[PDB]
Parts: sequence; structure tokens; C-alpha cells
Amino acid sequence: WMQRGVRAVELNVAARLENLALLRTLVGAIGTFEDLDFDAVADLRLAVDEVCTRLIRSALPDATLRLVVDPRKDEVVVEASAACDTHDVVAPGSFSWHVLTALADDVQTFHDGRQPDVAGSVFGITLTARR
Amino acid sequence: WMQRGVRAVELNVAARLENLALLRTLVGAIGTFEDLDFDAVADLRLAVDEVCTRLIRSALPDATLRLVVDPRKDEVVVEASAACDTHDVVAPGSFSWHVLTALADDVQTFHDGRQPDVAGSVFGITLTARR
Amino acid sequence: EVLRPLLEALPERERTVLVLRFFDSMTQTQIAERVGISQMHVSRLLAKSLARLRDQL
Amino acid sequence: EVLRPLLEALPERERTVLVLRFFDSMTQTQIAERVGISQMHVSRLLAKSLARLRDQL
Repeated sequence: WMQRGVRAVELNVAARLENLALLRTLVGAIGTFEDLDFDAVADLRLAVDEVCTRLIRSALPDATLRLVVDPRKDEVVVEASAACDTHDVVAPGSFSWHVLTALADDVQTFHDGRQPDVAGSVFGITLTARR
Repeated sequence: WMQRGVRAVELNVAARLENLALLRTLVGAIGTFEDLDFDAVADLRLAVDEVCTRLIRSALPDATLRLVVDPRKDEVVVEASAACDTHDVVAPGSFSWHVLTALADDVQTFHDGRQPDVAGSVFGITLTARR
Repeated sequence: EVLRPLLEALPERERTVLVLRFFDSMTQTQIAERVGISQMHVSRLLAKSLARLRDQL
Repeated sequence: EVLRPLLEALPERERTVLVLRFFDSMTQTQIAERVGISQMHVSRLLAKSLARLRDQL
């Protein structure tokens, strides 16, 4: 993605529960490599694991979990997405949604089921952590 | 990629020298997460850094370094590629080529300049480490 | 109200840490100093408790 | 023959470790035990020396 900063990293793994441990390790390796407040990093790590776990639990067969970590000066943006079996993996007012909104400064979702094939099944969540 | 094993991870970063340190960190985090002989892991880490450094040094502006680590039972396959300014980033008989062939059990390259646009500029190197 | 039975079911130190984070809005470092444990231990307890609550809710 | 001047220019322990890896084909662990340093120290020296030779060749 071009709007991504020069230090961004995109990770892709099979959207399988067996890969959640690898994702936690790599996200932790990146945060240590970064500059944000430590308390903000620890919260963000928990939120990214919640996002990845909910996406992979809802993932269609043979889907890919696509994770982008974009560390900027002001903030860190983390985007995760996968082809899922539901139009909304973190419903308004759900416990998951409240957890994410407590741990990240901004939480946004994206999904367009009008797109044909697997793109119409993709659900994404973007977390932003500042300062 | 579908032929990739279920535990494979694809990493993408801007093909910039500033990101080589991040790549070394993430490759090390993955190896520790894996099962191969320790001596084989240490050699593979050096070879992947050589590959990534040579690709990024030759990368075209705004290119992406695409790194796949595929840990299998028998072996670990690492594939790295980027749009580059030359048809061959590790020439036969070069010191780089000899280093890679000493450190990995199998070294292969791929490039097809007949493809139009940026795909025709891509040069890739695949390293395989067994047992 | 729904969370209360589930929180009482949490191990005692898990519950204290969860409530300090999500009800008192303390940072993980402030929770670490309040309970007298390490920052890493706070993150470990939060992760564990969220994983339990994730499947009951 | 081209490498020899460049290897003599290497720091002495860098050279020993490079030659044991690429001429004697020892594993990094075997090099660690031969020189009496840690496995991680061997990888650090190999990385350093390859980075120097990379730009002279």
C-alpha cells in the first residue's frame, strides 16, 4: 500500500488458529522495534491479538490473515483483515468491541459485501494508537 | 501463495536500506519459532540477510521487498524478491553467490524481463535449508 | 451486570488487574505498581483473562 | 587469491571465524567451541565480516 509509511510491514499468514502464536510473536518483535509509549504498546499488543483471534475464528476456509503494522512518528496504525463467514466480526456493543475501543485510541472497520468472489467476504479492523 | 505450507509467513516492507534491521529482527523471531537444527538456522539467518541486502541495494525506487518464510517438517524455504535495476543481483561466480551456496542447501533465482511493467523488473532468490 | 458473575469466576489477581484496566482506566504500568507485580506479569494476566472472557461472551 | 589481502585486513578473530566457516566448512557451533566463544558471538562475527567483504568485492 502506498499511503503506508516507509517503515510499515505487511504480514500474511493462513487464517488458522495454529498461527495466532506466530502473529503475537511477530507483533511483539515489531513493537520493541518502535518508539511509542510502553503502556500504549502493551495495550496495542492485546488489541491486535483480539482482532487476529476474532478474524481467524470467523475466517473462511483457506483464507489469509493480512496484518499491516505502520509505525509513524505521531501514531501506530495496525490493520488486520481476512475473508470471514459473517458481515461483522466485532458487533457494536459486543464485549470485543468495548475491549478494542478501550485499548486503542481509534477503532474502525471495513467491509463491502457487494464485491464479487472473496473480496466481498473480507472483513477488516483498523486500530490506531497515538503518542 | 497456495503451494506454501500452512505455517508460512509472507513479509512485505519498502525495499529501503532503513528496513534491513527490521527484516533481520523478524527473520530471527521466526527461526526461534521453528524446529530446524540450530546451526542450520544461524546459517540461514546470515543468508537471508545477504539476500535482502543485495535486493534492497539494487531495488528500484518505491519497490517492495517481499519475503516468504515457509517452515516445513523436512526443510525451511525462504524466498525474497523485489523490483531491481539489474537482471541478476547475485551473478554466477560472484562472492555473494558463493556465500549463499555455502550457507543454504539449495539456492535458486527467478526473473522474467519479458513481463511488462514492474513484474519484468522483479528479481527473486529462493533459499532452502534441510534437516 | 452480565460480566459480574464471570469476573467473580476469574482468579482473584486476574480480576483485580482486569478491573483496574477497564474500569479504573489505569495504564498497565500503574496497575503493575498498584498490585506490586511486573509490567510483563500485568500483560500476561490481562491476555489470559481476556481470553477466558472472550469465550463466555 | 583476491580474498587473501581482504582477509588479512579483517580483525584477527573475524578472519579465523570466516575461514573456519567457509574453508573448513565447520558449523557455527563447532567454530564456537574451537575458538572458545559463544555461538551468538560467532554469528555476530560472521555477519560483521560478510558485511565488510560485501562492499570490497
